[PDB]
Amino acid sequence: MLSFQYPDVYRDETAIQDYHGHKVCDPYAWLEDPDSEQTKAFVEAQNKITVPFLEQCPIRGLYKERMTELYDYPKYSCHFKKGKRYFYFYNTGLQNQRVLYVQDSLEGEARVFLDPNILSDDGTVALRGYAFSEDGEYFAYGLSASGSDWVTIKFMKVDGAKELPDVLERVKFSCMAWTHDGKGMFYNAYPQQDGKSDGTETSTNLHQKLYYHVLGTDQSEDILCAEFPDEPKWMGGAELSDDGRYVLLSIREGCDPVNRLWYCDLQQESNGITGILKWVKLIDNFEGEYDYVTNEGTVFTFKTNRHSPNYRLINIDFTDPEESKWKVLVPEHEKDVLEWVACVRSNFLVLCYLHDVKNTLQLHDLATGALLKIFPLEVGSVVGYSGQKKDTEIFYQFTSFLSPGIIYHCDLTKEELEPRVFREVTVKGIDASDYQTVQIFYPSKDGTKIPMFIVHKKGIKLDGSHPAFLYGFGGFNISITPNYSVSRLIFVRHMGGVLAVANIRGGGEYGETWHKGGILANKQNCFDDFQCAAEYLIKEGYTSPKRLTINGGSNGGLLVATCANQRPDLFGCVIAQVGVMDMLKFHKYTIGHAWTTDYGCSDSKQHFEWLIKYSPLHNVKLPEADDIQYPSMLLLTADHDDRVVPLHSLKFIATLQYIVGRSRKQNNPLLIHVDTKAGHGAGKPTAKVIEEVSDMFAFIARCLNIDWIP
Repeated sequence: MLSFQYPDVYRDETAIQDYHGHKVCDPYAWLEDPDSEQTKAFVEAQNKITVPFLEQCPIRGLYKERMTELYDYPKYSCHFKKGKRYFYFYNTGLQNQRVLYVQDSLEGEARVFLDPNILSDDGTVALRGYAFSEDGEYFAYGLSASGSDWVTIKFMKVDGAKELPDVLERVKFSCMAWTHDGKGMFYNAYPQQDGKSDGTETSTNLHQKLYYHVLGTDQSEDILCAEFPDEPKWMGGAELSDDGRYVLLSIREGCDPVNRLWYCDLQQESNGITGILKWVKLIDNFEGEYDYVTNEGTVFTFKTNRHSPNYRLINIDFTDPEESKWKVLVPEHEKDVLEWVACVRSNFLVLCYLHDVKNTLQLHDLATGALLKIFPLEVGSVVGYSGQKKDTEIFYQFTSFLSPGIIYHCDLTKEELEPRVFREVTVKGIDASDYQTVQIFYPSKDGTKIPMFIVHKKGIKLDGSHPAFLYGFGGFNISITPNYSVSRLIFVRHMGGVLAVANIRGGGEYGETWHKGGILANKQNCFDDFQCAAEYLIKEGYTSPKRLTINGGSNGGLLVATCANQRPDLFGCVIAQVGVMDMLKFHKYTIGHAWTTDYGCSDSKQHFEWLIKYSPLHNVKLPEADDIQYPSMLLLTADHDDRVVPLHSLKFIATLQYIVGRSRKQNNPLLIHVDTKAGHGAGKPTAKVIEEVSDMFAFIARCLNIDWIP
């Protein structure tokens, strides 16, 4: 099948570094420079062999045509009210970017408010964050170009959708919060740095500061409100309390669900916001998460995981702040994770729980925490919600593996609090009743039972003949819940596949203990859990090794790349998207320093010893058995992925091709595709999304010799 030659790639055999006595050679270290002629030539040479490989078979075109047809369905976000107007996002179907609409009433005619599509021919300029002023008359929005995390904040007067001159640069990983006096907005920015700041650079991001921008002024006049010069990795995000009296500063360092919480009673400022605020350091440590829900005077309600790994709601009175005095409003559930909480209609709390990786939604009384109403939902996820303290209604969006979903509306001024279907779209071409979703729990190596969702056509014989697509992430307290994917359903319908999602440790499915079970010294549990998921699918007859494809992105890319090295015999195909591959150097670039809370850092001998054992870049090794080769592998990255710098995938593919690709027994391809004007994934235009899934499934089809089923 391989009718191409892998590119020549220079090996710098002198690139040796000592890590606590262990000598590590990094012959492709030069690929860390994205601007060199050598790296640019490497990328061109790799794409030169990958593209024809993906496009040779007619199936890519068949898949692309089908994806373009089926993905073409109306996509709406929940309505949300700001001031006297309603807003909602809507994509007619194939627009590159969804459009923000506005209407003066639910029954009123909607009009385009912000259309990102006119900002670029290819849709590579996308909205990234926004904030309306408290009265809803002004609007701030971030724009990111080519998929970069960098943001430029622009402003508009809502009435007439008038563009304002205010522009904020150097914004990244930023909060956006307007003071209730309507004078300005808090946001975060990074100090100037040498080199580029467009997403192609690898420069580490440190010293993020909190600024206050007064509307109608130049950014140079912005007020510095908080900075942490002695702690370069701290990031402080601001939000205003619901009554506009306090600015709450949530300080994070790393990625664990914990934060310091400082507050500033704005009434107590000597002469408004003129400099560093009079911060009161309520919670001055990183021992727990304190997520603001609402306040009544000095009594603040926070969602927390402090000594509650499944989360709970507590009330902290600023006038009697000691922990021994905090009141538990809604106790922690023994197993269900309290995912998020919102306050609406003054005294109602909307609580969203995760029960065995499925969402539940309910309404509680703010004063007592008592359950008042349960909002019925089918098996799936709540992926959207609207309803702030002053609002008297809520909207929520539900989705699942087999249906785009439903947007519900509930008028909270009605005695019974009954919800109703507000919007429901169905995809013609896919019949949900033809498929089924089952949830099973399989034991991992250490006996821990791991959940796994499996989606397949009803009535299939479990004879191991089906191609399977197994997805996992496993980290950062992220729960992988049901979501609607037309691309995956095409694999099921048109490629006869079985879909599987394994809720391995490291995620947040069973709270902080689930998270801690897949990080630091225990990171291997993630890989073991995932490998065991594959073994379950094989043992139970859903698939066989040669027909199994695994996929993951970012930390999920690390997951599947590590699984390829550790158990090459278990998989037929591996698609690793924007993955962290160099575990010894990840902390050196952009925001990588934040991931040490999940992975550890190689500067530590203890951590290095964990990392070196699974780091994908450092564990590429020819399988010992003559009958075992590496699975077909496709790495997908982009030149503006500043979240996980592309050098990770560049160095990894060079290593795979040299160590494994040169072996005579290796007939499965080891390829990389580096896209342009794209980044980690957020904000990617529809056109690129379609091309990406077409590449993915065409790769699977060609490598596993799978015919298209019309």
